[PDB]
Amino acid sequence: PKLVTWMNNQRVGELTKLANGAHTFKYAPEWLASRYARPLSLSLPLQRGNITSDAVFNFFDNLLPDSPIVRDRIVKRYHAKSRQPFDLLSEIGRDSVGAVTLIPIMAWEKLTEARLEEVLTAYAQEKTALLRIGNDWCIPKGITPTTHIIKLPILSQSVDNEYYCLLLAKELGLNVPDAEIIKAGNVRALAVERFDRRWNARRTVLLRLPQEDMCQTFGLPSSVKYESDGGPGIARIMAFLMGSSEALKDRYDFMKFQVFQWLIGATDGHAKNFSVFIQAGGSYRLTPFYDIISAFPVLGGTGIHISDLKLAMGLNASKGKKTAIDKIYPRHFLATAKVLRFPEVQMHEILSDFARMIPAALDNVKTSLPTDFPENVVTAVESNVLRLHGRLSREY
Ligand SMILES: [Cl-]
Repeated sequence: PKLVTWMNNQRVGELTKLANGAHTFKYAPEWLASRYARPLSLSLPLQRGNITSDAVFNFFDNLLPDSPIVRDRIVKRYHAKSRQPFDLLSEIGRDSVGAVTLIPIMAWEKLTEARLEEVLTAYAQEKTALLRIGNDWCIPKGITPTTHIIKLPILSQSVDNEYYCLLLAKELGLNVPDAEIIKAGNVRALAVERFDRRWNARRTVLLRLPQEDMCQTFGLPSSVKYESDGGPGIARIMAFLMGSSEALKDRYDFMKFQVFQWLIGATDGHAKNFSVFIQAGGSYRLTPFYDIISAFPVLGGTGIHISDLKLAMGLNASKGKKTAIDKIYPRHFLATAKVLRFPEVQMHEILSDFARMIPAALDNVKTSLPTDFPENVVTAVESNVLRLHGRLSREY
């Protein structure tokens, strides 16, 4: 009951699943010997002995979708031995988030539009991935990696929503992946460029880059990804970012992203929505932001009010925490920066920058929207962002 763990062409170690169900991991000697060795996770530090803490199971479980519905689909798809994580990874672990390849050259298969449509229809929001070669979507062969995360609509306009949000984030200076709306027959999907992949200079090899999300970095199960369930919030992440190889930048970017989520009404920014690259030696830094969706297009859809929108990670408030997007003003971000030791001049710069740049960014994003982009999505997001933006322009 072993799965060999590879990081590209280098053997990292082995995941073992004992008869009693316990999961253990052991690094390979040749891996530990490298002066450039790095751990699979900050929660699984380099060592010679077997690692038996719950961090092993949690780390691997976090590589799989959180929804039980999606896991049942996976079992069905590959007739997986069971619903267990070790068994699921035995079927789909060749290409995962980050660089972890789990096994029990460069080549691919180009897909036609008809074939691409069929592949995507198969995919409780289960995402998949494909390899882009030129202007064609492809299925990679063997251990050849994918280059894009493909998402289908959830929120029937979630593909368009996320596309818009990623464009706006990029226009406002945030580190986010590029994405494109793809159409195959009657399917409309979002193809997000992966930042855990990098082509070599000659484009003959596509490499995987190690990364892990915040639940993984802290050894936590996906079940506590939300702060209300005991998961990490702004304080814990900002404290963690102090050890980043890019601390100043990462803390600034993370705080800027909290202001951005507020402006765009992104209510689902839980711990698994943030990740770090694990670099040679074991150092780490923040990866780009991702899985960005605005709740504004859902307003009025049934009964959901703007007063019902809450940030997943709350800010400081005089009497506790501040979570309602509609009640948040610059003073909450400034109070938060203070207790977290995030330079006030920097928080001001972040607020000032959004104050003068938002109006132009909203107009600029429109040119990158396809002709069939849904106007209701633009109106709902643009109108609500401008309403909140007024609170910044009034002080900054
Ligand atoms: Cl509040």
